[PDB]
Amino acid sequence: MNWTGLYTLLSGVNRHSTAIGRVWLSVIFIFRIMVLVVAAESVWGDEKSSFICNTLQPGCNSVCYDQFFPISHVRLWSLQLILVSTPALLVAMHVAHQQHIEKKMISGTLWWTYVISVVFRLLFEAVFMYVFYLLYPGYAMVRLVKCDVYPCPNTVDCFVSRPTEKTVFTVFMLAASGICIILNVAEVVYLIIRAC
Amino acid sequence: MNWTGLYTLLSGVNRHSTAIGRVWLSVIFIFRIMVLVVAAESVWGDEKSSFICNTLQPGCNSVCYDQFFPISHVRLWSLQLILVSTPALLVAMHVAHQQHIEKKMISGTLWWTYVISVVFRLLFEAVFMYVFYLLYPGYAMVRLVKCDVYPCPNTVDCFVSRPTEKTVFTVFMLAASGICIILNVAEVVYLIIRAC
Amino acid sequence: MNWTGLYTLLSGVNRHSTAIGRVWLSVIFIFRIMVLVVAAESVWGDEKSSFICNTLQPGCNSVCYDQFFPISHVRLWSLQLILVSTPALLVAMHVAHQQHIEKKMISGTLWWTYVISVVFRLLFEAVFMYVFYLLYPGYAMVRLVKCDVYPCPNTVDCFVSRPTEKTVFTVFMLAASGICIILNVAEVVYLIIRAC
Amino acid sequence: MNWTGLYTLLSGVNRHSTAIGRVWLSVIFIFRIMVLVVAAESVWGDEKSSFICNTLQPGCNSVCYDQFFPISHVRLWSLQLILVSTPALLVAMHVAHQQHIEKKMISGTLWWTYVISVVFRLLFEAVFMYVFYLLYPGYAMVRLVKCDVYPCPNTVDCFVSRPTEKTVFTVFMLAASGICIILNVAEVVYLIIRAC
Amino acid sequence: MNWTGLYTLLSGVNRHSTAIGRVWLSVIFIFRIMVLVVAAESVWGDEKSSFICNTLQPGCNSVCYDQFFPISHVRLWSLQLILVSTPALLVAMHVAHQQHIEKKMISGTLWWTYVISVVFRLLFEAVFMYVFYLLYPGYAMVRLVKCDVYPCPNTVDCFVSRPTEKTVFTVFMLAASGICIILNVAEVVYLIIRAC
Amino acid sequence: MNWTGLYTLLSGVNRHSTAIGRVWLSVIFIFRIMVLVVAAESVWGDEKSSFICNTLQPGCNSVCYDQFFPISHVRLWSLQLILVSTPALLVAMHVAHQQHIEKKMISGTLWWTYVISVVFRLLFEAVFMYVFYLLYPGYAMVRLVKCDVYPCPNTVDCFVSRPTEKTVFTVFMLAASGICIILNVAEVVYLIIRAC
Ligand SMILES: CCCCCCCC/C=C\CCCCCCCC(=O)O[C@@H](COC(=O)CCCCCCCCCCCCCCC)COP(=O)([O-])OCC[N+](C)(C)C
Ligand SMILES: CCCCCCCC/C=C\CCCCCCCC(=O)O[C@@H](COC(=O)CCCCCCCCCCCCCCC)COP(=O)([O-])OCC[N+](C)(C)C
Ligand SMILES: CCCCCCCC/C=C\CCCCCCCC(=O)O[C@@H](COC(=O)CCCCCCCCCCCCCCC)COP(=O)([O-])OCC[N+](C)(C)C
Ligand SMILES: CCCCCCCC/C=C\CCCCCCCC(=O)O[C@@H](COC(=O)CCCCCCCCCCCCCCC)COP(=O)([O-])OCC[N+](C)(C)C
Ligand SMILES: CCCCCCCC/C=C\CCCCCCCC(=O)O[C@@H](COC(=O)CCCCCCCCCCCCCCC)COP(=O)([O-])OCC[N+](C)(C)C
Ligand SMILES: CCCCCCCC/C=C\CCCCCCCC(=O)O[C@@H](COC(=O)CCCCCCCCCCCCCCC)COP(=O)([O-])OCC[N+](C)(C)C
Ligand SMILES: CC(C)CCC[C@@H](C)[C@H]1CC[C@H]2[C@@H]3CC=C4C[C@@H](O)CC[C@]4(C)[C@H]3CC[C@]12C
Ligand SMILES: CC(C)CCC[C@@H](C)[C@H]1CC[C@H]2[C@@H]3CC=C4C[C@@H](O)CC[C@]4(C)[C@H]3CC[C@]12C
Ligand SMILES: CC(C)CCC[C@@H](C)[C@H]1CC[C@H]2[C@@H]3CC=C4C[C@@H](O)CC[C@]4(C)[C@H]3CC[C@]12C
Ligand SMILES: CC(C)CCC[C@@H](C)[C@H]1CC[C@H]2[C@@H]3CC=C4C[C@@H](O)CC[C@]4(C)[C@H]3CC[C@]12C
Ligand SMILES: CC(C)CCC[C@@H](C)[C@H]1CC[C@H]2[C@@H]3CC=C4C[C@@H](O)CC[C@]4(C)[C@H]3CC[C@]12C
Ligand SMILES: CC(C)CCC[C@@H](C)[C@H]1CC[C@H]2[C@@H]3CC=C4C[C@@H](O)CC[C@]4(C)[C@H]3CC[C@]12C
Repeated sequence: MNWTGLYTLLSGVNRHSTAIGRVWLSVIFIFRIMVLVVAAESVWGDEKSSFICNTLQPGCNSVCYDQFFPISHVRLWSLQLILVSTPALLVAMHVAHQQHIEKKMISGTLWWTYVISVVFRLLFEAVFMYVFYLLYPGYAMVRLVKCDVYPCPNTVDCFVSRPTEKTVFTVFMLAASGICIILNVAEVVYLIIRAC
Repeated sequence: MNWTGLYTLLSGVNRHSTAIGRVWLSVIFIFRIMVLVVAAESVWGDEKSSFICNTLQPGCNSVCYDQFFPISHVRLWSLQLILVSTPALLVAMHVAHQQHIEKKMISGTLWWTYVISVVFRLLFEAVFMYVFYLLYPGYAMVRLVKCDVYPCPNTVDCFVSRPTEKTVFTVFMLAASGICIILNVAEVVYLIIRAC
Repeated sequence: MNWTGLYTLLSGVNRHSTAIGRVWLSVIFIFRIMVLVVAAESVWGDEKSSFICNTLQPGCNSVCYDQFFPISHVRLWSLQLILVSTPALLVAMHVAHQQHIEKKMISGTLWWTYVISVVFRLLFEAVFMYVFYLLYPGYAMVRLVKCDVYPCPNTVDCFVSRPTEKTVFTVFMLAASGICIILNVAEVVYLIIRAC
Repeated sequence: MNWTGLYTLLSGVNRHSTAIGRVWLSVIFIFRIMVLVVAAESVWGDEKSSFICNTLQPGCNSVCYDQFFPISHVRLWSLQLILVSTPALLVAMHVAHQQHIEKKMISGTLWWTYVISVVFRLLFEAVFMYVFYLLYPGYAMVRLVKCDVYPCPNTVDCFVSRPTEKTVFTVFMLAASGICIILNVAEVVYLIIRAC
Repeated sequence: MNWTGLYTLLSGVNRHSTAIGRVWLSVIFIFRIMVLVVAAESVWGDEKSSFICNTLQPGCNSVCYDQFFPISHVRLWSLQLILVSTPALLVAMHVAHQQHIEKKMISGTLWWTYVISVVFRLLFEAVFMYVFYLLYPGYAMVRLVKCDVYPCPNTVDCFVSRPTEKTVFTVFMLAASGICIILNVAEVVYLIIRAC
Repeated sequence: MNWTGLYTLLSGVNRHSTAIGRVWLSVIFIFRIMVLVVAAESVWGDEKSSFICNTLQPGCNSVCYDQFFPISHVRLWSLQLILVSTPALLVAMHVAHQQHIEKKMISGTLWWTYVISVVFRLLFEAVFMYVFYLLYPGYAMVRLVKCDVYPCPNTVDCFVSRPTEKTVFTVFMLAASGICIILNVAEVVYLIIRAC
């Protein structure tokens, strides 16, 4: 493994991306992948097993955990990464297909599809940011929550596992997503300006 | 690892597949594999260990879990992926075998076997969709289930683990399967139209 | 990794195998390996930890589990795969050795050893099918078993984990083994017919 | 894998780094990675599961663990490694991009960006050292802690897991970080002296 | 990965080994490695956690398990494999060193060192077989054991986990070791006969 | 992977090491790595979870385990391996750097740095042997220990997990370390004798 191969793999074979989406976006993507890898198994490993409520009612822990955590942060970020990386994979596959068909026997089409893929990537980033805002208002996570879902009688106190570490990693991931959004907007603006 | 090698591996050495089954089907397959990888161990890891029923009867948890989950969603999707990818593997092996035998010493046969493999892939997709509909009517998963299987006395309340996250991943996987079905039908129609 | 390398590795360097044992047997072997990988850790992971009996007698769970599951299905299938793949490994090593010794300085010997290896593979398949029939009569697995082994007093009710999913995977593996047996018999018959 | 490839990968393709940041910094980075790998899963694997307090109050263990360990040492060191390695990754990607753009169709710019990246690496090292000092004053870790956080009544005695082994690994990691800081300062001074 | 590379790696670069130690010994070594891999984590994974004794005395389970299992079968077989494979590694390293020193600037020495390594391998096999016989007389493993070690009062009944599956794997490993011993003796005899 | 590449990687590109540190030291290093890999997860996996004391005092198990095992044998051996392998890594990186700088545009310096690295390796081996002697006097490990650390009242009996298997692996690792020390001393003596 060399740098001239890793850089080519990350950037794809596309020849229209500038240094914003070729040197900086790949680094932020690697940063997000590494943070998700080092945080998924350890911090969020025992989010449900150590989630306890102050009650004797059977089945209250599971219903309260599902009520307060419809989908954990780790899985939300994994889905966000997959959806954000899908258009880049599509562009790389399209470039490879065009190269194959021209070998066995265009610039504007590649430029347009790259612009469309960057727009879709920005849209996915914004959609996942909005979903995270809807599900979990506020970056901070609290230690104690009040759960009144059936079958729990009245309201019970349930305790979250590692609120502070999860808050730190949430801040990191949200900052990375914001940087990605800014870089995508800058890339779109730069391409439009240079094309005109 | 380069893009011109990954694309060749995903598309095989077949020269009859169009851009529908060469650029889009491979991307959807990668998407399904990644979602299954990020959801199998985490979301469905403790589906049975944290499945509890409100009873003192020994052995009621296991019989109720088997009654309500004959085969978990993760294993159903893994089997679906294996069966769907089997015809592509067969086509790739047949192409390699034909290349080997012509090297040590046809187009219509390859075209027909590719069409048959795509038809079988579509059939497997439809069969697994129908099986999922039969076993689990409705995408949504409920928190509480009523289990009256022996040895549980009368009817007991059993609680499912992470209904909402499993519902989200079920929606994702079903949408991906539907997209695969549509793409396979489009590929078959395109091949038939172009052949005539 | 390319297709022309994977196909060569799976088929070996043998030049006597026809398309039955070169295109179809390898695919079925890959199918069995993938099914075993996706079923070994998940379905059979907690076969003993969640095996409970309705008694207060210490040590009854372990003796009952050993009585009813002398060797689990996953380990039986792993041993079957290893024993079935051993003759192919022997043939590949013999071909490599012959190539090496002819390089540093025959067809009938290779043909005979390939026929013998296919016969041994068929014999191993049949032996493991018969062993599975002896140990576990019937593909279906029951939820409740009656265990009267010492030290359990009288007869106790013990509950198996995931009978239905294990039944489904047993059906899959038995069908794959039967297909392998049929393909091996067809390969032997084809070789004998073509040699005469 | 050979030495001339591993050395090139670790040093990047940059031609301005001297032997301080090319022979010694890479070795210390490998040392830190290996220590973190051998200490993360074993020593810090059960930091929360075996963290017990001398009370009957539900939820006191989790709140006390979060109070005394806002973010564990392993995750702090992983984040420190990622942030420290980010500027080197940026420099390598920039060098690859410059090589690509000069191939498809400068020294001062590379020198300045390398100096800036080394300065940022030193700044990140210092910031993480200061954060570790703020969160955990003193290298030594105590066996018993006094926790008076809600809902724990009055003050409870909580017991930390493996204080001595964690102290040893903390000493190792802090010494490695100090060596990295000294090497970065020496590299900056050497570059400035040689440039003038 | 091809067959001509795997065969060369398994056989080393030694030019004195015949087909007994080049085609058959490597296959048996691969068989032993695969069986150990598929049996180490599953069958022997919970040998101590599910080892229970019929007593209320604290610490009796651990002392009884250590009394009856001084070193588990899996670790004994792993050590046996490592010690048996050490002389082959030494021979390969010596051949590589001789090739390097002759490149930068004998047959009898290589023949003698290969014979000595085969003798040492046979000696290690015999020693480990004798150790296994001393520690565990008889291939069969019993469900119930009588433990009278301090602090257990009088004699307690302790129950072993999966006696039958462990017996099956013990039979497999002992048969493989016996085959290895026979092949090593045959190789030594063949070399001595051909040398004279 | 071939032997001529593995041997080159293990020996580095250094041209001053004799057969003692090129054929035998690498084999012993591989032996130690393999033993540590096969013993770390299995034997020492549950050293603390199954460490129980005969008392009702909360938190006595953790304090007693930390008192009697300040740092486990596995982590001590891992740190010893890392520290022993550090000078070899430094020498390899220095050789690669010298090759790079001579390519883009000495024997005594390489000889001296190799001698210094071997001396440092011997010093690290001796230091870790002395540390192991200080922490754990005697190779044998006892089943029962007497713990009188706060908060345990008076003196309690605590039971160690797998004393005999840990004793066996301790003997193996200590013998390997002694062999490494002897080989390093022999290498230093041989180099000094041949240089004069
Ligand atoms: C389904 C699960 C997915 C999970 C998410 C994965 C996401 C991220 C994962 C992966 C992204 C890729 C990472 C490495 C990229 C570098 C490639 C490279 O430099 O290639 C170059 C060198 O490389 C080689 O010659 C060897 C290539 C080895 C790549 C890694 C192999 C698999 C790693 C498995 C890891 C297992 C652990 C992974 C997790 C279990 C190409 O060779 P070259 O000589 O340059 O070519 C000719 C030269 N010329 C072009 C000038 C003519
Ligand atoms: C049984 C369990 C199965 C599980 C499901 C697996 C399903 C998915 C898994 C795998 C699908 C394949 C993934 C990688 C595909 C890219 C290949 C590629 O680009 O090859 C190219 C580069 O590549 C190389 O030179 C190195 C090839 C490394 C591939 C990965 C090695 C194993 C990874 C193990 C991962 C471990 C973790 C996996 C999970 C434990 C080919 O080389 P080239 O130089 O281009 O060729 C000559 C050039 N010319 C042709 C122009 C003349
Ligand atoms: C002990 C445990 C065993 C478990 C059961 C294993 C059973 C199944 C496992 C393995 C079976 C083999 C799988 C891959 C086969 C494809 C090989 C191939 O295509 O080679 C080709 C390309 O390939 C390369 O250049 C790179 C080869 C990488 C192969 C994978 C590396 C290890 C994966 C580790 C995975 C880790 C996870 C595994 C589980 C932990 C050969 O190269 P080429 O350029 O074509 O050659 C020259 C070209 N010419 C010939 C035309 C002149
Ligand atoms: C997302 C998770 C990240 C975790 C943190 C990772 C951080 C650290 C990880 C990785 C850093 C890299 C480690 C190896 C670097 C050596 C490369 C090398 O020497 O290349 C050379 C040889 O190499 C080859 O030909 C094969 C390259 C294989 C590299 C490893 C493959 C993936 C390993 C997966 C590991 C799985 C386990 C990992 C953990 C799951 C290049 O080839 P060459 O012939 O020299 O080139 C032509 C020669 N010429 C230039 C003179 C013309
Ligand atoms: C410390 C833990 C140890 C555990 C015990 C291990 C014991 C057993 C383990 C390993 C034994 C070796 C297994 C593979 C051997 C095949 C090699 C081969 O065919 O090479 C050939 C092809 O190969 C390649 O080009 C790629 C080589 C990839 C080998 C696997 C990489 C690492 C797998 C990691 C696995 C991860 C999972 C492992 C467990 C975590 C050589 O190339 P070639 O083109 O033929 O050369 C030039 C051609 N010419 C010579 C004609 C001129
Ligand atoms: C951070 C965690 C660290 C843990 C401790 C690690 C310590 C030990 C680990 C690693 C030490 C190295 C082991 C293999 C060494 C053999 C290399 C070799 O023979 O190269 C040769 C062949 O090789 C190839 O062509 C492929 C190289 C694959 C090496 C393994 C890849 C990553 C394995 C990942 C394993 C995953 C599991 C690991 C654990 C998760 C070089 O190629 P060549 O064709 O000879 O070169 C040209 C020929 N010529 C020179 C004559 C011109
Ligand atoms: C500018 C940024 C966003 C570019 C990022 C490139 C991403 C999207 C690309 C680069 C290399 C790609 C990987 C290359 C190879 C494989 C192996 C295959 O079996 C599954 C997909 C997977 C794992 C790809 C996923 C997508 C991937 C990570
Ligand atoms: C158009 C779409 C459906 C094409 C998808 C291609 C799929 C079916 C192919 C492409 C590469 C293939 C893999 C290549 C190599 C191996 C290693 C082998 O030991 C097991 C099978 C396995 C893991 C193959 C499984 C099938 C596979 C994933
Ligand atoms: C026609 C069908 C049955 C052919 C199947 C081929 C099988 C038997 C062959 C093809 C490739 C082989 C593998 C190639 C390389 C290795 C790595 C080695 O360290 C252990 C054995 C192992 C894992 C081999 C096991 C046997 C294997 C899987
Ligand atoms: C002077 C010192 C600091 C140099 C250290 C070099 C570091 C920063 C470089 C060298 C090789 C790099 C790795 C090379 C390849 C990959 C695979 C990719 O999928 C994720 C990033 C990752 C894992 C890189 C991370 C950063 C890395 C480890
Ligand atoms: C005739 C029979 C006994 C020959 C068997 C060959 C054995 C002893 C050889 C062949 C290939 C070798 C392996 C090749 C590469 C490595 C990687 C290295 O980092 C650790 C050692 C290890 C894992 C070797 C161990 C010994 C090994 C498995
Ligand atoms: C004579 C004896 C002591 C020589 C032993 C050589 C040792 C020290 C060398 C040989 C090959 C080296 C490895 C080669 C590649 C890597 C990958 C890198 O990402 C981390 C370091 C690591 C894992 C190296 C560690 C040190 C290493 C194992």
